[PDB]
Amino acid sequence: VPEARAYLRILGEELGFASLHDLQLLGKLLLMGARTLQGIPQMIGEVIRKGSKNDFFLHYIFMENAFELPTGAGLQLQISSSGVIAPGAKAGVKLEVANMQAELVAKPSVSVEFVTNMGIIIPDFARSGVQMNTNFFHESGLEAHVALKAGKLKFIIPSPKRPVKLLSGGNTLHLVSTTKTEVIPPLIENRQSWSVCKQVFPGLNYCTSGAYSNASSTDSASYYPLTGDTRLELELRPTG
Amino acid sequence: VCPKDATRFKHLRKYTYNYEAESSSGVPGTADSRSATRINCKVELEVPQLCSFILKTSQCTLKEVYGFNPEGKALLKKTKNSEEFAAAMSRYELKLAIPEGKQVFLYPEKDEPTYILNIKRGIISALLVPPETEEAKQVLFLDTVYGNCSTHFTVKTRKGNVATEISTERDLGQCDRFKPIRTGISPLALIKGMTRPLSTLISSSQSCQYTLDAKRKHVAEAICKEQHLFLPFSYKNKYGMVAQVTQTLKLEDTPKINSRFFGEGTKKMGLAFESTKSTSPPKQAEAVLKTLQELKKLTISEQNIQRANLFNKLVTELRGLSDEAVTSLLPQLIEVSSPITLQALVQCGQPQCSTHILQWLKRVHANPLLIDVVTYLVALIPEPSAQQLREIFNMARDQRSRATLYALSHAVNNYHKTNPTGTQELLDIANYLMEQIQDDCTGDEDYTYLILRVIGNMGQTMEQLTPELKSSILKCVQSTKPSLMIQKAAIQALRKMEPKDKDQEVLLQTFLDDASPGDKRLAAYLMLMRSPSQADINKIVQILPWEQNEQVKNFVASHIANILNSEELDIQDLKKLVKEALKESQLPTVMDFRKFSRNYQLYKSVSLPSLDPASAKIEGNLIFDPNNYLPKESML
Repeated sequence: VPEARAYLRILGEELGFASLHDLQLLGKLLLMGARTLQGIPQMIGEVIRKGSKNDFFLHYIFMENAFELPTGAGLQLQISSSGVIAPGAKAGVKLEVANMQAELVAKPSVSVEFVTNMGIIIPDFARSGVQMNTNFFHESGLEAHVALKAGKLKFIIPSPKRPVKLLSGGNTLHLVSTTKTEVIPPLIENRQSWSVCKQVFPGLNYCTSGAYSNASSTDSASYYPLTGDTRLELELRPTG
Repeated sequence: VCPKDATRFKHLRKYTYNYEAESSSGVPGTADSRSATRINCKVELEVPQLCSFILKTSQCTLKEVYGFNPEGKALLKKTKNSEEFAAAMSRYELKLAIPEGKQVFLYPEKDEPTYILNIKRGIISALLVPPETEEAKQVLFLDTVYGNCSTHFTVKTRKGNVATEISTERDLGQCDRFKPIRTGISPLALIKGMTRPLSTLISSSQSCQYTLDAKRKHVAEAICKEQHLFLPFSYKNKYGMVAQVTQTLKLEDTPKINSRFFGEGTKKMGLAFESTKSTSPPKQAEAVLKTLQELKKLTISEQNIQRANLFNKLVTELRGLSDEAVTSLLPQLIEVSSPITLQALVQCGQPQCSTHILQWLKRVHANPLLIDVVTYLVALIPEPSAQQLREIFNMARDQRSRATLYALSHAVNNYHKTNPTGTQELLDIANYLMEQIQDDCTGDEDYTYLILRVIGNMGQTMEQLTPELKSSILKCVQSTKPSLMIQKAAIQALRKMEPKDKDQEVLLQTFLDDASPGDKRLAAYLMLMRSPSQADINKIVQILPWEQNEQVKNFVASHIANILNSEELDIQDLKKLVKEALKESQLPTVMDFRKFSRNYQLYKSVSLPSLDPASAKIEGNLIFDPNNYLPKESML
């Protein structure tokens, strides 16, 4: 059997070669690719019959800037800031065979997150910093469950027992020590926490809430949008 | 040179100081709430000679504010490392000598850690006391751990010609090291170069409060404070963030010592700053895992509020971590999760994450074509590291494909051109190829041929480290056990192995051998022409009219005619030796080109204005047999 093979060198160094044996490898890999392909539809049919959940969450950095400088004692004054989006979604519809019971979930969510991290690092030893923190989260998904039993159809819509909320700007500060992560508790003086709800539906109520501390006259402290875990939110409270 | 103006001390003394510093990070508005840490140390300044300083310290206890008190007080406790922290300075002694009082030079011993180095530097900068001058405004270039700084000098209280209370005040925006240190950045965030306004958004300045004495020029008390203010995202540009760093030094005792000796170590170090990596104990990385556990919980918890926060904090801790620990723990992250691992790797601005992409690929068990493609595309990345070399070694041993091994050769070439230092990993690879080749060069045909080609690529490093592979290739050359393809591979191996004398002798041996095959002898002749000798060329000349395979003789005669035909630098140098060898010998006349091996060449020399004449060389080898009608072998 004649054997022929071709190789190529650029500047002396090579980049591969071709031969009849390479052709046989190509044929066998094409065969194996076909054999992998052929069983795929059965596998996906099986998995959809068994039912599962799928999640698509891209916590993508849109703004990052990090840095640190030396200190007069020789410590690591770390400072950075970040703004991130994580536009994910939760889906996955389970199918019950010979039961005709469908369970449907699809709840996309949007989240604008921003942090500034400040403080000191003691390298390999410890750390002491402060965290300015702002969240802006919204979500809108629907729940339904269709079941068929003895020709008795039903469309079951489960209600999220939590107040499904649409507008939220959360502004919070944190102290995260070497082995701990703590929230800075809000001021209790002039603790203005109000909630106004409207009876739009006999099961759901349209609520707007504002929780803050009225420390404007307080010195060494910023205004109402700051100086506390300020919480101005829009929700829908199920009546229970 | 030790000027008397800077004599802020006394020879043959042991000043016992207490260094206590409090670091607090937080806000005064919310009842002055801030994370606070206390450090304490017993420093033993030892000054037997002017401008000769000897430093032993210990009793370094650190505590942290975990709770506060309703009266505003706080609570401190020991950590798990302050004891081991003590081990840092329970062992190390510092010597230093400072000429004219500004050439800060130290003598470290046993590779003192960089953080220890910089902490000592900060202590010294707190301990540096300017020479006396009768001027209320004395600004100059003073070296600190933060660089040359334009620091003034104003005496608040001077008794006669001797100052007692001195306030060393200075603004931090004026030193050399004002640039933000280049830190790990996510390459995916396209925000670049916006640091300047933020640096403007930063304010900080230092003031030290020094108490002296006109008896021994000794320092009784030192009070130093640093205050940064962060302006933006508050209101009326006054309620922003505040940072205080307060340190104090009390002179406790100064016994007389008697030692007329100052030792110096092997290192003569200035008051610069060196690169220091964000370092963290690996143990906390374990919480990382349970942190991902939270994520595992959260999807069932169906909560998305507090997710990006942990993501960033976790990758932050990551950039506080190391390499080998991460490669140890990564299989755990793989078995527990995968898309999250993708997120972390892609949102990682560290070389180690790219390094670990390779384990990711080999643990997902991806398609061989794709892994070889990525192998190539990362193989072109410059500045190789031993780690990358180790992963590529692993996946070469696991797959043993073509593109992988080519990437091995090229990356090793890159590191060889990059780092002249040849380490153990090169030896490991050389041993692996020793066990791959044995000594008879037996085994597969394509596999072993590829082995021979890659070692032909790496022969330079092979010779520079391990000539035993050279012995193996030579003994395989002077062996008939393998096929002709193996012999030709051995011949092409010597491309950048620079055959000086022994390989030339072996080639002449296997060429003048009449039993050697025609193709083998043609290859030996073609490659012997690289750097032959007048003796070898002459002997080949006399043997030519007597060798078999008249097609080989015609090929050689055509080659010599081509050599004598062209005129250049090296070809004329070779023609000189050819004429020196053509004294008592002749060559057969070439006939035909369709049935015998033929050699053709062409040269194009072009003259550039004020540059070197570029020469392009084209070669053609048309090997023919008396029973063929088409070119059986044609290498161009």
